[PDB]
Amino acid sequence: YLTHQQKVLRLYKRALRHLESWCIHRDKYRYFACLLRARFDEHKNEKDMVKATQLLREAEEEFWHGQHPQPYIFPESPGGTSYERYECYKVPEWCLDDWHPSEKAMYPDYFAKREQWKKLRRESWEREVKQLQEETPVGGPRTEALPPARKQGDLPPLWWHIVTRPRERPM
Amino acid sequence: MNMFSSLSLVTLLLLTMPIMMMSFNTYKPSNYPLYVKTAISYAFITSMIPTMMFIHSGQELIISNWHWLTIQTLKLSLSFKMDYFSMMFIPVALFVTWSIMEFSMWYMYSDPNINKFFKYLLLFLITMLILVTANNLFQLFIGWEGVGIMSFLLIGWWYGRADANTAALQAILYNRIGDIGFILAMAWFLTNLNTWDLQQIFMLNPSDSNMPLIGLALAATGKSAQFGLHPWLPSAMEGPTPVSALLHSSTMVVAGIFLLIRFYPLTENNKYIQSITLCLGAITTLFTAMCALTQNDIKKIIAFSTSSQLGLMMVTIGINQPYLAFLHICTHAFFKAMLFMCSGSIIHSLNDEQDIRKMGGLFKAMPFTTTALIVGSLALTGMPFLTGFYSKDLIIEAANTSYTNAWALLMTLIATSFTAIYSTRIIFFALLGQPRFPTLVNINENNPLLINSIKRLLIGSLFAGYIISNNIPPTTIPQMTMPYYLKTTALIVTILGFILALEISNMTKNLKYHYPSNAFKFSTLLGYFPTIMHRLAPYMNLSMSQK
Amino acid sequence: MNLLQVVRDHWVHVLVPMGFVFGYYLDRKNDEKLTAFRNKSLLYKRELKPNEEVTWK
Amino acid sequence: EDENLYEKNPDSHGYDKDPAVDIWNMRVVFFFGFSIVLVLGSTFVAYLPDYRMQEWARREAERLVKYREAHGLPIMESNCFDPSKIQLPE
Amino acid sequence: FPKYEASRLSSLPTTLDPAEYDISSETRKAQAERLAIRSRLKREYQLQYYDPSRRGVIEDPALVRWTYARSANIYPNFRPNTKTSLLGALFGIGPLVFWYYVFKTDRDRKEKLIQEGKLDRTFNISY
Amino acid sequence: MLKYIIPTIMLMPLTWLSKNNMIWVNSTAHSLLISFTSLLLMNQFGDNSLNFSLLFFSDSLSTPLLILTMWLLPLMLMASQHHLSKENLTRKKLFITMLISLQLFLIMTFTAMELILFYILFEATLVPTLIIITRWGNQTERLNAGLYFLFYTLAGSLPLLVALIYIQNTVGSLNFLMLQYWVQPVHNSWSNVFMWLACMMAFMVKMPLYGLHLWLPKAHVEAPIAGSMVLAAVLLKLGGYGMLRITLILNPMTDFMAYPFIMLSLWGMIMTSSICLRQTDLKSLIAYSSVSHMALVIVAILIQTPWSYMGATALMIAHGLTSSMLFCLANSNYERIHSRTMILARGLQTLLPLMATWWLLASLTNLALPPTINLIGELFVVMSTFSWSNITIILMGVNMVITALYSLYMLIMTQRGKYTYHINNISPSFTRENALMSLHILPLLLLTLNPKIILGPLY
Amino acid sequence: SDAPPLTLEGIKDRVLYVLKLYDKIDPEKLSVNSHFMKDLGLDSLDQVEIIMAMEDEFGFEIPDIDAEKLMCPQEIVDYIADKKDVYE
Amino acid sequence: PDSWDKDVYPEPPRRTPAPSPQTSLPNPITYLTKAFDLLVDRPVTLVREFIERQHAKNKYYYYHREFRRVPDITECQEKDVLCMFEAEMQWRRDYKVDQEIVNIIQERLKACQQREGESHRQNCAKELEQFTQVVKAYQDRYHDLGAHYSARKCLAKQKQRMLAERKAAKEAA
Ligand SMILES: C[C@H](CCC(=O)O)[C@H]1CC[C@H]2[C@@H]3[C@H](O)C[C@@H]4C[C@H](O)CC[C@]4(C)[C@H]3C[C@H](O)[C@]12C
Repeated sequence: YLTHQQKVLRLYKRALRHLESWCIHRDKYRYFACLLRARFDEHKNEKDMVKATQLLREAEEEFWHGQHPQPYIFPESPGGTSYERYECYKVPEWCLDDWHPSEKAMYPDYFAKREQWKKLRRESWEREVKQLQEETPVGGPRTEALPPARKQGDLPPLWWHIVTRPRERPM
Repeated sequence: MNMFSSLSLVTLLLLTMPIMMMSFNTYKPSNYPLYVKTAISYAFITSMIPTMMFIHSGQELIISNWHWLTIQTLKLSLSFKMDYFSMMFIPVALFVTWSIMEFSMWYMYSDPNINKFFKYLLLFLITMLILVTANNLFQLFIGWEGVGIMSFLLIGWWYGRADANTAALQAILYNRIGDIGFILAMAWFLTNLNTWDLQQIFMLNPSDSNMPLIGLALAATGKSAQFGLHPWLPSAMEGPTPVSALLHSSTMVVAGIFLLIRFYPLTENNKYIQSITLCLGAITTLFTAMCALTQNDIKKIIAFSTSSQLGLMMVTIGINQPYLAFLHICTHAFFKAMLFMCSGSIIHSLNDEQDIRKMGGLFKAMPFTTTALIVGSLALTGMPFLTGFYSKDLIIEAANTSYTNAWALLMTLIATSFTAIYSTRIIFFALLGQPRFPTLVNINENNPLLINSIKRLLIGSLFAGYIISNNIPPTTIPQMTMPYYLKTTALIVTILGFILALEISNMTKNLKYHYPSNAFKFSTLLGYFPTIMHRLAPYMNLSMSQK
Repeated sequence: MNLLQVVRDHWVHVLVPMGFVFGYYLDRKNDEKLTAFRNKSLLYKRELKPNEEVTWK
Repeated sequence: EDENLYEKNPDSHGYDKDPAVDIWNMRVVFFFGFSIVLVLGSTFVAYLPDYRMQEWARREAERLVKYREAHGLPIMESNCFDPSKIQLPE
Repeated sequence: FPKYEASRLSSLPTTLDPAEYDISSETRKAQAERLAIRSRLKREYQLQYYDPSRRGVIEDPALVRWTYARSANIYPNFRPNTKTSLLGALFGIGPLVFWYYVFKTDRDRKEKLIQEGKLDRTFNISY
Repeated sequence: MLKYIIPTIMLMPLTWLSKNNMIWVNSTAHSLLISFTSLLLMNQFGDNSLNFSLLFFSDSLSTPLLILTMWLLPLMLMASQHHLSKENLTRKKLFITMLISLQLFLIMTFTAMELILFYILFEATLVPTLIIITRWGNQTERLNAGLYFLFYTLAGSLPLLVALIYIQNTVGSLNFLMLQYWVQPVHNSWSNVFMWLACMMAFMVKMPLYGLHLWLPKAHVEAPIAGSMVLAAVLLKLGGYGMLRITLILNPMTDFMAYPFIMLSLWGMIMTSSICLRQTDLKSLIAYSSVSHMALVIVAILIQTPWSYMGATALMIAHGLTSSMLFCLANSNYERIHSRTMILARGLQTLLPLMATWWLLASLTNLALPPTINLIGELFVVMSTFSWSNITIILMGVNMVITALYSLYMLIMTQRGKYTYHINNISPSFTRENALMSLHILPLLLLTLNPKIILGPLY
Repeated sequence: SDAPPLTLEGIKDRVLYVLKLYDKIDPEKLSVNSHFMKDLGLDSLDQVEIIMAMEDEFGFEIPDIDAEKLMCPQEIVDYIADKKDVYE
Repeated sequence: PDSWDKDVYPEPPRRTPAPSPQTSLPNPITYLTKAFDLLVDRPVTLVREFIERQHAKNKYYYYHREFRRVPDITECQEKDVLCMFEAEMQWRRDYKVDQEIVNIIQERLKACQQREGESHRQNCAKELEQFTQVVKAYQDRYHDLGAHYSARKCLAKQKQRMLAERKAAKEAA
């Protein structure tokens, strides 16, 4: 899905990046970029949805034979050089529950704060369980979204892992 | 004899001690990388002392200290051979590794497993000196498969990445396919002769040795990434750049050639193999260099530069010039290590960016790195009286003026031209033109370690070739009489390569759209060999399995 | 430390060490039944020493 | 039921849930296993008195090779058993 | 610019996929339906995944089925199926027959040469 | 041999009479001591074997298999005590008794001087083996796979009995030493061909040969850790040891009656090594590795050359230590995630650093990294089969290439990648688990320093 | 990696800095909460080009799906902080 | 290793050129050689003397075993195990010794190859000549017997060779 509105927009970003790879130098890219913009704005006012789709059919087909064989990919993005590079250093937080007490003495203050955070999760869970139950449309939720908290001092449902996920560059 | 034999083995035992102190003792953690760097620092100097003795009087040793196993009429000993190839190579490998062990202290400072990384770098070096000094084929295998493992463990250094794990398994798969040739030679010599020792092999000199040499050549095809088994060397750039510099460009990849340089006494008689090694080298030097032009990642380009050169070593083997290929290996190590180390400075300054398209305008922002990136690049192409000149020039002279395959003679020269084209592309895109990297500028190379490491190998890329070429004893009848054009064919094509390259770069400035040429797409996608073969073969073997 | 209750605990540890002694002793006892060719083999036949009963036992 | 042995005891070696036994079980394994059977077992095998006469054979051949070289006899003869003793058919 | 010619190992891109262009009420419902099942599963997993008291494994029933189906013995199949079972018979006793003559003839030739002295075994001492 | 049989018997009174809490400490500490005295069996002479009595002898082929057997018992006690902590004491003691009973039959099996005494003890082993695998086996899944025994007994153990009895009436003795000096050539004949199959089919199934291998993966999935350790380490070797002994009296028929079996093993190596790649269960992947490794041993035995026999003996000992080490490593995970699926837990090197090292060493020796005895064995088998026919280097080479793939594919899948998020019970490795691996790989690596002891009687 | 630290304030400046240099937009109208479709009145297309610019300022791709949901500068700033875990 | 019996393990006399330095620059190797002798050769040599003095204080001897020749399998009655056992163990000892003979003649062939450097293909004709004879004698004695080799099989191979050799001689006449 994504509707003809989004589907066309994505092509714009994807087509631009490939162009940026092909032309290499910024100046040539900028000039050749503006030409690209013109082709997009030309049919931006087409009010025939049936015709609008046909523009996309040929538009993508044109792109398929314009794509740079090696398009530039951001280093830390999927398919990039550094993608998943640091996943070895990311250790999930629950591993700290197994530390030897002698080790935990080395970091007293942090572990003390951890106990506070753990207590928050345990108490909030029962409340968090209810909130999803009542809002849930019988027959299973139809979408993957979640509802924000509806009371003071109540945390949004299912917040532990999003909050405590390992940092981007742990070490 | 006393000094030669004793100090030949202190080097090997000196490198192991840092490994031994990891398993026991507790005198110094935290400072392990500098402890290792000093071991190679001292192991080099101790390795020079035997080298000077070899230069002075051509002294050569075999040391078979330990008797390990006697399989009836087959006796296996821990035999080290300190001859022409061992004595020259060890200081070169130690000198190159010395700087890298110092460039890794900077390039890998943040990584918390820094001590583990230095343990693996040293464990490779130990398995490489074993490979070169080995005197019998079985001991050669320990080094042969010792390096193969240490590639797996280092290529997949960042084991979270799924591409790193794929690239490591790919390295193993191609080498072990080549190591079918190694065992075939091992089986043949035991069956037809009676030893895995090299001495007895050369003494008997089998006249009909087509089968064992095919097996030996097949090992070089896989280990040194020749055509048919080459995709792993590009894909093995997934490891940390110090790994790619020390292993997959300076040393480890030469072991495939080093195996054939060991067996020149047999290959010299066998013409039928000489053709194959010449043809095998001829295609690989062209193909990889042809692929090098259209690449966009600095590591990948320098990776194909290694393969294209390695093929030139394989051609030298074919034209029956084994001692030059050895010289090319030693001279090649210096500037190819410097290239990678310099490309390490760019990547580290630009926040882990390997695409040259997003590099530029560094010619003034990084003086020291830029100077070396020029010095190294000039050596590769064939700048007169640089380290690369003393080896590459003669190889072209001996190829032109020898009974050879016509197409192989032609492909070598074409590839030498291409070596000029992508020597510039690194310079033009990475050093010249207005900057193209992200806004926030953090380009800073003012660190003693990165500088001292680059400085040392920079000297090697200048004077190492001149010293080595002069000192080493004469071993063949060099050809110095030839038509003028054949004499300077190397320089002309290098010059003709530059002219075409600079014109191509300028055309990139001109505001004209990009037009896809089939020749262009074939270049960029590596000829589709990686795509077709890493999809058809895995699919068939995995799918056939269930039946 | 009292001998009893120290012996009520570790008396089981002697079973296997004793078993070795019993097995070793019986393995010596079985050689004696195979002394038919003692000092009569062509390869090791020799005269005895003045104070030696037999070549081996 | 998957009871973490560490929870009840933070120094458990994994052998038992009884702390007293747990420490002893480790000591015999580490003592008998490593101190005795591997360290001394290695020393025993290292100094095995001439395994399968490999050393003796080399001394014997040296004595034979010396003798046969001086007196003019061949180092090794093709026929293992003296042809006089054999009696071929027919 | 010829369209993309798909193959087993060369998937047809979504952008050039003919179907994706026209999504009607029928298609819209299906994708919403799929999302419905997907949404429900995500809910079941997330309750156990985020449960503070869980120290264990969230046994995935789908995984179990995959392992069970892969690790099958004899409950399927019929013995005298010519189209498939015979094709299995060839792929099994087929290669064993091929390598038989590949190794039988070679050892026959070698023995005959050795029985005639033609084969050279001057130093062949280890076997 | 009584110096070993008796103290092994005294382990049963030791287990029963010990303090309830000290059974594991006593049995492990005293089963370790028995193994120490088993290094006296390396009193080997160049010309003659070490013959103790009319019943038992010990030559170079049985000495390692005996030392491996008695080294394994203390390991099998350490491996099993964790999952036997729940069950009551009397059931606990019987489990240890069955293991002590198995060792007692195995030490007598490898040293039996007469072939009927070997045969009877060769089948008596299955009694403790099946009780351990079915009574304490983790799987109550109901196989109906007894047909594999009905196939085995009808096609294996029974013909071995009728042939062994037939041979004694003809030769007059089954003493192994006597058969060395009284053996006569086996003339071609349809009656002799049946004698050859009778004397070998019993051992081929246990190896197992390709085509007869399907029982092994199933047995490993059912068995507890102790069952798999003894099964892979030793019981597979009883077939190998059986064929090395019994091929003495089968010549020259082995020259032409071994062609069909070599083609199964040579082609069997590739088929099972490839199947390892597509396996989803660790224990099945390791179980199919054994069939691929033992396929070399079958080829080595049947080509009967001095180099092959040294190769088979090194492989049998080397494979035993390696495969049991892999089975233990697989069990360490199962004792956590509580599943035998390989894909379930991934990236475990992030949570268990040292355990990932043991996995690496176990994988390296399985893929045969020089100079490990895993390669000393494999290389010798490859050298000799090359002489048998140069073409075999093709099949031997491909098997080396595939073997490195499942060896490391197993390493990559379980120890590398992103950890499974929802698995939060990966507690740190116990000293029991680390000591257990170290007792598989420290002896295995030290054997490279003195490899002659494992190279058999052809050395 | 030397020290490329990022803080919310610094990120905010850079995001605005890039926004100001876009000619279609005015410097003074721009503010942290300036909805692109309304307060600055820009096409949806122009919204794409703003995103592509921001990727290059910080050199890390913003997924297509999440780019759409960004429609004001204050949205972008907090998105960066989330991905790069900027807390103070 | 009392000292490698020079006859068994021969080495030709050493001919080393005398130092003839024409140039005026210092020669580092000469300097290092003296430093090595002081720093390494002597302190080690002192250690070996301290050990050697104590070794000679306690001197005890070990001997090389002697085996009487006994009747060969050719003199053994069929199936007479006690005769075959004596004959069989003796043959195994000689099969083992003859293996170490081939190794000695192999060790020579490998020492000559290294010692004679680049001229080895000429100056090792005798070493190659001796190595080919021992190999041929060994091949005829012990090759093809199999893993279950025995004196009875060694005899059968010999008796097969003599028949074919005997028969051949007739055909010439
Ligand atoms: C021998 C000594 C142990 C006594 C002590 O604890 O001081 C230990 C302590 C720290 C060690 C040092 C550190 O490991 C590193 C030092 C710096 C250089 O790498 C040279 C070796 C170097 C000089 C080492 C030599 C030696 O191993 C040292 C000096």
